[PDB]
Amino acid sequence: NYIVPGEYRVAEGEIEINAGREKTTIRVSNTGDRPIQVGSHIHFVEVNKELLFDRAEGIGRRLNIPSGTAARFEPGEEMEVELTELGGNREVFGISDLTNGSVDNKELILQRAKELGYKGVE
Amino acid sequence: MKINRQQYAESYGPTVGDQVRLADTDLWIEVEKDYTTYGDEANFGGGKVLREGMGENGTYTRTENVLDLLLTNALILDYTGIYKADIGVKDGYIVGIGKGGNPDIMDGVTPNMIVGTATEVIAAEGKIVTAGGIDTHVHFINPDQVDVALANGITTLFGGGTGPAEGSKATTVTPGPWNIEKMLKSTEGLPINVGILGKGHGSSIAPIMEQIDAGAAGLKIHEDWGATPASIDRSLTVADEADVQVAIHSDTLNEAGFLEDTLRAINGRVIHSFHVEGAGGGHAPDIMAMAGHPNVLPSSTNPTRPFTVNTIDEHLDMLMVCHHLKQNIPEDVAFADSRIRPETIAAEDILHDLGIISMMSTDALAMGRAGEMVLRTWQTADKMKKQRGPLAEEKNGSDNFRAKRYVSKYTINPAIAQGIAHEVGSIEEGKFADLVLWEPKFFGVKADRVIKGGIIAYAQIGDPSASIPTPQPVMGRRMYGTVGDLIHDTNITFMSKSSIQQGVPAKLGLKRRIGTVKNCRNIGKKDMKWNDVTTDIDINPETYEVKVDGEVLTCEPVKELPMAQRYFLF
Amino acid sequence: MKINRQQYAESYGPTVGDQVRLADTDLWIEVEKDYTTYGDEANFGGGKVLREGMGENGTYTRTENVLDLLLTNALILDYTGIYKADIGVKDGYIVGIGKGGNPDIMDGVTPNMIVGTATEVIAAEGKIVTAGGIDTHVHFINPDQVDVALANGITTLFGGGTGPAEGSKATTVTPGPWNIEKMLKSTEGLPINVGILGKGHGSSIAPIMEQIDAGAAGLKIHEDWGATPASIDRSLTVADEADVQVAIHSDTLNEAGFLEDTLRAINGRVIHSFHVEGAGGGHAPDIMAMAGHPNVLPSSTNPTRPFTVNTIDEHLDMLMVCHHLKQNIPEDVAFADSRIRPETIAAEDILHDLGIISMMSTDALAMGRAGEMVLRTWQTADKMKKQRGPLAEEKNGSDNFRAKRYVSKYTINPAIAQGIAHEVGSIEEGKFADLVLWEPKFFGVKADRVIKGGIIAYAQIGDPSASIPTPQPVMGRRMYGTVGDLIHDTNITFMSKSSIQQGVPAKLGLKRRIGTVKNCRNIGKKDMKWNDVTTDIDINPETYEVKVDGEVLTCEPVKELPMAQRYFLF
Amino acid sequence: MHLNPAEKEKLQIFLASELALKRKARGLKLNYPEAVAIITSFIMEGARDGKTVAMLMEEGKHVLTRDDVMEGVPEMIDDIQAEATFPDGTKLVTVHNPIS
Amino acid sequence: MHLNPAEKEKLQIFLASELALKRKARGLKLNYPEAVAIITSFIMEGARDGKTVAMLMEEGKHVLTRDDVMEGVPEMIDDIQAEATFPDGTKLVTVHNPIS
Amino acid sequence: MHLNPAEKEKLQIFLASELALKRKARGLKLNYPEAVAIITSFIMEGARDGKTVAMLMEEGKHVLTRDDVMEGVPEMIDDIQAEATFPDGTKLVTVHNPIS
Ligand code: NI
Ligand code: NI
Ligand code: NI
Ligand code: NI
Ligand SMILES: [O-]
Ligand SMILES: [O-]
Repeated sequence: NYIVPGEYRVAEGEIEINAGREKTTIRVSNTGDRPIQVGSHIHFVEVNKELLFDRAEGIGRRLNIPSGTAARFEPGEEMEVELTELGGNREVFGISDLTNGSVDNKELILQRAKELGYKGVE
Repeated sequence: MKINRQQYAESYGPTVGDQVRLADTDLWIEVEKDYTTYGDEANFGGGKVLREGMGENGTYTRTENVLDLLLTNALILDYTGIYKADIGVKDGYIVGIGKGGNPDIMDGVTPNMIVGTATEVIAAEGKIVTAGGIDTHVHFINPDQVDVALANGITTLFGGGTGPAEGSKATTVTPGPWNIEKMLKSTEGLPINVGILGKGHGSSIAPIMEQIDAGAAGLKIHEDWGATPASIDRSLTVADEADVQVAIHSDTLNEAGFLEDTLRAINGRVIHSFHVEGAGGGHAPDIMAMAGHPNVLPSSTNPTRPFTVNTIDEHLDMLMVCHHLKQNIPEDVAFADSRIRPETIAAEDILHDLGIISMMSTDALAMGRAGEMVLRTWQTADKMKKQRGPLAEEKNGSDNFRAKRYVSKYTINPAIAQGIAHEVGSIEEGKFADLVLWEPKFFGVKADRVIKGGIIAYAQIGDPSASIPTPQPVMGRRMYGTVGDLIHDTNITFMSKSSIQQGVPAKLGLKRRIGTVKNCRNIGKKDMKWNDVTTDIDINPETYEVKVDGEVLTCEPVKELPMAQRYFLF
Repeated sequence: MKINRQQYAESYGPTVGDQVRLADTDLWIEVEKDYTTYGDEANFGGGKVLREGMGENGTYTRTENVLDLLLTNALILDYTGIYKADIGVKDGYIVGIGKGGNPDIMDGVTPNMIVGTATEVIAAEGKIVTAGGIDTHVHFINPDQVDVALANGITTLFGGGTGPAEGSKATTVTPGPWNIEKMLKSTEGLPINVGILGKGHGSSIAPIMEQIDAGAAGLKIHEDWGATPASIDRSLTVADEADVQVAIHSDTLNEAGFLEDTLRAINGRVIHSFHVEGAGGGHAPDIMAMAGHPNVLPSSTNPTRPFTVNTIDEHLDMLMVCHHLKQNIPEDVAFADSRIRPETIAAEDILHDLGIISMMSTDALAMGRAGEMVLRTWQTADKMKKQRGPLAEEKNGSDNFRAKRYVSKYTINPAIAQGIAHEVGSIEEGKFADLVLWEPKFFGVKADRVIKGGIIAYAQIGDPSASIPTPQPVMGRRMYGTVGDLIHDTNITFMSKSSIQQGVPAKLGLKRRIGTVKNCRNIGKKDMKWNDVTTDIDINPETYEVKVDGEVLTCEPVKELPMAQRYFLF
Repeated sequence: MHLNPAEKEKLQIFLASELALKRKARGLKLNYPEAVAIITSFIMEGARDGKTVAMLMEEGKHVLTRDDVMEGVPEMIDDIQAEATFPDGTKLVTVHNPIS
Repeated sequence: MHLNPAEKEKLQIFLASELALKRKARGLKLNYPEAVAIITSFIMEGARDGKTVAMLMEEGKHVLTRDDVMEGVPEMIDDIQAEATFPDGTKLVTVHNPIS
Repeated sequence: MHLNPAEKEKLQIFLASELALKRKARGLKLNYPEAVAIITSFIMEGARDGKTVAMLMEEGKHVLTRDDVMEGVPEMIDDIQAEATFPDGTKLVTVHNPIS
């Protein structure tokens, strides 16, 4: 009974994030010479052009990491990340202007990604 | 992927089942429910969620379900519950309590809580958020009293006075049309919500009523103006016509009657009984019996709260010196001894705990402390837990029931009593965005940020010359909501329906938001949230012993309180 | 009769060829020219020249070429020159720079600088007079920040915020129509010129544009709201339509692109690059390469200015604690190390000296000091003189070239960037009379008197109870220009053309002078006075080495600065 | 520190008391504001020490005597009041006729 | 003197620190604002002495220990920040967990 | 106490002087505001002691010497002025070139 003012007594257990959504693991390479850090809620297909990965597998997805955290890629670094599915209406607007609509429009997203030089489009 | 609960609470504030200590008290509040979707929590900053195309929507204009302000991850403590939610504000009002963000990509977004281009963000993770305090016993004596109130989380002052005039130093009264008009004008410069009470004294209706038509929000009956059967009766006749509240400080001296005579004059009509314990004033020794009646809305003032080892010595001396009473005049000693009573002060602690006294208030600068209504509410709850134990209705080891009973006493209940709970007094959708953020370590002691009408008015913040706002000295300061013309939009002048219909605001050039006082005459004790108990209170005329349900109500004074010497520099 | 030069300078201030040390720096300014007629100098007091029938004209009404205010014998330091003149003010504007007095009896009187019955006098002999500082990176967090700015000679604050909300604590943003309206109202009570930036974030035009129509004067793109290609593009499309400036704090994380991606989104359009060195924010590690481009108006914020032995330790720790970064999380350490770089901070000193970074600013209360923009400008110039020598373009042993290059960085250049240089930013005929008098011993440290719209707003002055104004304690105090309704006429709210055309001032009840933002979209680096250099800046991604014209830009940090411990009590 | 308005104000009393005590130490008879400041600061420091209201009502009458103050000062001071945070929260102390 | 707003404000910190040091000298465990004031004033006086930011980050952790303050005060103070004029101009010092 | 505005303000001078004297006691050469504060407070305490205006004009020139202050401070201070309540009411003291 030492008193820490305002202290918490948290309950037992763990909090599962993004429960019930499909998860996907992919390899991603920072082919650039400057570091890239990617936040939890950016539409993954729209990240920095110099990140090389299968861009199709980023469509409709974001990093499966706690809200407000980020994954870091040092220059030249390749690592695996885990993605979860976007929710809500599953639409994206703005960011890199690759989607501007439903994430279901895969062919159109990839065509834009390819024309603008986002790495990893077939 | 899973996050352990300690880490989760550190990042986003506590979630369901987690408990938080209130300051350095023994009181624990438990999160009852959480509106979030785990993994889509809102947060703001570098690489955080509330960014364009992500948790911030880049499509919608302000009118299209977008907020002006989102408070993220608040732990709400309110009569309505103790729970985790985002709070959305628009046009100065609370418009949504739920989950904010971007429906493009997030699950569970409350449909009118879109974060858009128009949206400001306040991070409330790890804070407790309450409604602004509603103080209904304010003497307007010294304008420096406003910051004192804001610093302890008070956002509405109801009372009266013209500054340090003797009438105002004794009574919460702004008397007559002209003094009322002058103080409505003064109010334009006070960064807090205000309602003004007229003098509830007269034997003809017209002298009283003309105060209401001039812009008063209510009346005060005070013994120092003659708390006679006639003044009581005429004031309540006025109030019943005008739909405003009447507060009473009854005839301590029993000059024109005893308590039963005052109750007969009241005649079943609604009335707010101030400092009902009676040290602050009222029929000696039994005024506190008022608190058992169904037509009485009973409040305490704060210097008796709670009962401590210095209380009696402090009050006996204060009473003598302030009334110019002499220690060698037996009538003066007898009067003091009849008015300052350990028996009724001790019982007042327990009556609060039992929900028989519904409200707290200050009695600022007359016999109470402008900045200690919230402070002393929680010291009382803490003392009662230590002496009486967890209330029977508690579970999970939390003090949630007691915390909702006690937070009601200075938020929603005064607002209901005054006829202003349509605008203020609780964190509910559709009410004005008067919100207080508290660090739990300072809960009930020093507010972190006080939001008035959706803009920060007051904050504990540091050196204005620094690279960042947290370097010393950290002190209470007025923020932009108080500056220039924004003081008009962030605060409410509460006024009678008749004064508003008669165009008093336009006549005087008032630019503040105007609030209407209403629905004060067909409430009772049963309308006091969590504090609705009616009962026969017996006060023994010889011993001053208080009984409820045949049982004497007594407790001991304490030598030490929490929320005291750990916090204050003086 | 002849006067020796020492005596002359003591009586009337310095004249042609004379030099003056700036504070306790090694920087000397030389009087380039003098508008006086020797023997007919204006001066005021007992038996002095400005008396009726003598140097004061007794014939002419105010309208007939008579001044409201004459500043006698000023040493002007301005982008336009370093020279001696009388300064004449009328209707709150500078109307004449030349020679004031009475054409009845004096030679060389500038025809609209008659001293008449209507004319007030300020003695500026022995003072340096500059334009008021223009700070274009202000976070509105704490209203106490205004006096801090005035005390160091700042007269215009451009930026954003709603007080100590997290959005405002991170970003110079007042988001959306409602927050903008509220802060325009607040501004009515702030004794300084103000322009407000909206949120430069969105993927549709309308949510952004509606901020401009509501009364914003510009936009801020900030990474904390998502400094994405889309937000950049839409903001600049808005700006090009509305004729306002856009400021950017780019994507430090390189999340959606590297610097070249941000430049491609900009697409040759005009933009103001904030804290271009990058410690304050931006693409790691190479953001400072922005400063070489012809469409970029580059500013520094002040805590990196200039590079000292405590700079790196201070900034690394500040960054970690303010971002809740942990010393034991390698990603957090890597991020900090990528952002706080001695190589780019050292090079920033030299880029200022070379005229490649055009502007200074504060970053007040977010990562910069409200009252140190002017201070640190001159500490930088002083350090550069010590380390690099007199610039090649200097002569006579003076530092005039460097002084005009550096005074431009916080006067005329921010004003040009923001589209407000028609009103403020220099001592020229036809501009608003925002003037700062400095004792040379306090130059750039503590302003003597700050004139706003032709009335003193702020002064270092003593005991108000004394027989005279100079007894202790001498401290910074608000003067009559700040009091009552005069605060409206002495200060400017800068607003978009569209908000002015749509009647926003009348709608909100704004009584301040309204200034129009214009001519921001067809300027570039070439328009920055004395700081117009474009070049290829290379930043080595491995070593963070900065090269310009194939040469590494490096300098050492200093252990001591002038304008520091000699002056300040803390 | 999180100073509230009263804490800020009451620093002034301590400061005035320190000033007054310096003046007393170099042999000056104290004036009206000096005397009030010394006794007031004494009360607030006593509360901080954990004394009772009753103890401070007694002690405050013996902090300064007639011969510490100028002619007339004892009769100018009818009572001195201060509020401070005791272990049991804020309380009011009134010291009646502190200087006999 | 030409005091600016910050200089005026920061006099308050020194004053509170002096008050706190008096209280510590008569044997009181210090409270939250007392402790913050002592450590803050220490930082600003160190800058005036010409110490480095790095020196003050170290020293500020050893100005007060657990046994100088009331129960809970160490855990209430996560860090103390002050700006002061060093020989090389204003700098920010943050002292992390000053009281272990 | 019934403090008026000037009394409130002038407490600040005493406080700054105390701060400055502490700094001098630990061996620092004093800066411009420190020096002004010490000399100003000296004047006001002298008035309180009952010295004459003429005495204080003399004494104020010998409170600090060159070797007590930083380079340039003597030449920055042309004169220091203070008003204080002498036995014969408020008077103005000006000390010319206080530090030679
Ligand atoms: Ni009463
Ligand atoms: Ni009362
Ligand atoms: Ni920035
Ligand atoms: Ni900024
Ligand atoms: O009362
Ligand atoms: O910034």
